[PDB]
Amino acid sequence: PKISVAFIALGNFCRSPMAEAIFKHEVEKANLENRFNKIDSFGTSNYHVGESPDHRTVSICKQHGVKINHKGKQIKTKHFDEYDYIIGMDESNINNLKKIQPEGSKAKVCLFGDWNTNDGTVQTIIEDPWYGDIQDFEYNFKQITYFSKQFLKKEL
Ligand SMILES: [Cl-]
Repeated sequence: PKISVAFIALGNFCRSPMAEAIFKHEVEKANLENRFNKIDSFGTSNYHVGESPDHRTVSICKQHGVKINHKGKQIKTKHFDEYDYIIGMDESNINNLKKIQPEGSKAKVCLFGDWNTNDGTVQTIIEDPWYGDIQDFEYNFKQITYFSKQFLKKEL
Protein backbone atom coordinates (compact mmCIF):
# COMPACT_ATOMS: atom_id res chain seq x y z
CA PRO A 1 0.00 0.00 0.00
CA LYS A 2 1.62 3.22 -1.15
CA ILE A 3 2.42 5.77 1.53
CA SER A 4 1.70 9.46 1.54
CA VAL A 5 4.12 11.96 3.09
CA ALA A 6 3.65 15.59 3.95
CA PHE A 7 6.52 17.79 5.09
CA ILE A 8 5.07 20.60 7.21
CA ALA A 9 6.80 23.49 8.91
CA LEU A 10 5.77 27.08 9.64
CA GLY A 11 5.82 29.20 6.56
CA ASN A 12 5.92 26.53 3.80
CA PHE A 13 8.44 28.86 2.24
CA CYS A 14 11.98 27.66 3.03
CA ARG A 15 12.44 24.19 4.44
CA SER A 16 9.20 22.33 3.81
CA PRO A 17 9.11 23.01 0.04
CA MET A 18 12.81 22.07 -0.12
CA ALA A 19 12.11 18.82 1.76
CA GLU A 20 9.19 17.91 -0.52
CA ALA A 21 11.37 18.55 -3.60
CA ILE A 22 14.44 16.69 -2.34
CA PHE A 23 12.41 13.75 -1.06
CA LYS A 24 10.65 13.39 -4.45
CA HIS A 25 14.08 13.56 -6.12
CA GLU A 26 15.53 10.83 -3.89
CA VAL A 27 12.40 8.68 -4.32
CA GLU A 28 12.90 8.97 -8.11
CA LYS A 29 16.66 8.38 -7.94
CA ALA A 30 16.00 5.29 -5.81
CA ASN A 31 13.43 4.17 -8.41
CA LEU A 32 10.79 3.80 -5.69
CA GLU A 33 8.04 6.05 -7.02
CA ASN A 34 5.74 3.02 -7.04
CA ARG A 35 5.77 2.84 -3.22
CA PHE A 36 4.31 6.35 -2.86
CA ASN A 37 0.96 8.01 -3.40
CA LYS A 38 1.27 11.69 -2.37
CA ILE A 39 4.38 13.66 -1.35
CA ASP A 40 3.51 17.22 -0.40
CA SER A 41 4.45 20.12 1.83
CA PHE A 42 2.40 22.56 3.92
CA GLY A 43 2.94 25.23 6.57
CA THR A 44 1.03 25.69 9.83
CA SER A 45 0.82 29.39 8.99
CA ASN A 46 -0.90 31.09 6.02
CA TYR A 47 1.83 33.66 5.62
CA HIS A 48 3.15 32.53 2.24
CA VAL A 49 0.05 30.85 0.82
CA GLY A 50 0.05 31.08 -2.97
CA GLU A 51 3.74 31.95 -3.11
CA SER A 52 6.61 30.20 -4.86
CA PRO A 53 9.40 29.17 -2.45
CA ASP A 54 12.23 31.38 -1.19
CA HIS A 55 14.58 32.16 -4.09
CA ARG A 56 17.45 30.74 -2.00
CA THR A 57 15.65 27.39 -1.61
CA VAL A 58 15.00 27.40 -5.37
CA SER A 59 18.64 28.24 -6.15
CA ILE A 60 20.03 25.54 -3.84
CA CYS A 61 17.76 22.92 -5.39
CA LYS A 62 18.58 24.00 -8.96
CA GLN A 63 22.30 23.94 -8.09
CA HIS A 64 21.84 20.28 -7.17
CA GLY A 65 19.69 19.41 -10.17
CA VAL A 66 16.64 18.98 -7.94
CA LYS A 67 13.32 19.90 -9.55
CA ILE A 68 11.11 22.19 -7.52
CA ASN A 69 7.74 23.76 -8.26
CA HIS A 70 5.39 24.74 -5.48
CA LYS A 71 2.85 27.28 -4.18
CA GLY A 72 2.51 27.94 -0.43
CA LYS A 73 -0.35 26.06 1.22
CA GLN A 74 -1.61 25.74 4.80
CA ILE A 75 -2.18 22.51 6.70
CA LYS A 76 -5.78 21.28 7.04
CA THR A 77 -7.19 19.03 9.74
CA LYS A 78 -8.03 16.41 7.12
CA HIS A 79 -4.32 16.18 6.29
CA PHE A 80 -3.90 14.05 9.42
CA ASP A 81 -6.05 11.30 7.88
CA GLU A 82 -4.71 11.90 4.40
CA TYR A 83 -1.01 11.29 5.07
CA ASP A 84 0.77 8.36 6.69
CA TYR A 85 3.65 10.62 7.78
CA ILE A 86 3.52 14.33 8.60
CA ILE A 87 7.14 15.39 9.03
CA GLY A 88 8.31 18.54 10.75
CA MET A 89 11.65 20.34 10.47
CA ASP A 90 12.13 21.54 14.07
CA GLU A 91 10.68 21.01 17.56
CA SER A 92 8.36 24.04 17.42
CA ASN A 93 6.82 22.43 14.31
CA ILE A 94 6.12 19.24 16.28
CA ASN A 95 4.62 21.13 19.23
CA ASN A 96 2.18 22.93 16.91
CA LEU A 97 1.28 19.81 14.87
CA LYS A 98 0.71 17.72 18.03
CA LYS A 99 -1.63 20.41 19.33
CA ILE A 100 -3.59 20.45 16.05
CA GLN A 101 -3.70 16.70 15.45
CA PRO A 102 -7.15 15.11 15.98
CA GLU A 103 -6.94 12.07 18.28
CA GLY A 104 -7.06 8.80 16.37
CA SER A 105 -6.09 10.34 13.03
CA LYS A 106 -3.73 8.09 11.08
CA ALA A 107 -0.86 10.51 10.44
CA LYS A 108 2.34 9.75 12.29
CA VAL A 109 3.72 13.16 13.31
CA CYS A 110 7.50 13.21 13.57
CA LEU A 111 10.69 15.19 13.19
CA PHE A 112 12.59 14.45 9.96
CA GLY A 113 15.74 14.24 12.09
CA ASP A 114 14.17 11.27 13.83
CA TRP A 115 15.79 9.39 10.95
CA ASN A 116 19.22 10.67 11.84
CA THR A 117 21.93 8.11 12.55
CA ASN A 118 23.68 10.45 14.92
CA ASP A 119 26.96 9.43 13.23
CA GLY A 120 28.10 13.05 13.03
CA THR A 121 27.29 13.53 9.38
CA VAL A 122 24.47 16.01 10.08
CA GLN A 123 22.60 17.57 12.99
CA THR A 124 19.05 16.43 13.81
CA ILE A 125 17.21 19.78 13.80
CA ILE A 126 16.60 21.42 10.44
CA GLU A 127 16.85 25.10 11.42
CA ASP A 128 14.82 27.79 9.72
CA PRO A 129 17.31 29.50 7.28
CA TRP A 130 15.09 32.53 6.56
CA TYR A 131 17.03 35.08 8.65
CA GLY A 132 20.35 33.52 7.61
CA ASP A 133 22.33 33.27 4.36
CA ILE A 134 22.50 30.86 1.46
CA GLN A 135 24.86 28.64 3.45
CA ASP A 136 22.06 27.85 5.86
CA PHE A 137 19.89 26.75 2.91
CA GLU A 138 22.83 24.67 1.66
CA TYR A 139 23.13 22.90 5.05
CA ASN A 140 19.35 22.30 5.09
CA PHE A 141 19.78 20.63 1.70
CA LYS A 142 22.45 18.34 3.10
CA GLN A 143 20.28 17.38 6.13
CA ILE A 144 17.07 16.77 4.13
CA THR A 145 18.91 14.66 1.54
CA TYR A 146 20.46 12.58 4.33
CA PHE A 147 17.18 12.00 6.17
CA SER A 148 15.43 11.31 2.87
CA LYS A 149 17.76 8.36 2.19
CA GLN A 150 17.50 7.12 5.80
CA PHE A 151 13.68 7.23 5.54
CA LEU A 152 13.61 5.27 2.25
CA LYS A 153 15.98 2.79 3.86
CA LYS A 154 14.00 2.36 7.08
CA GLU A 155 10.31 2.86 6.20
CA LEU A 156 9.96 0.87 3.01
CL1 LIG B 1 5.02 25.36 13.05
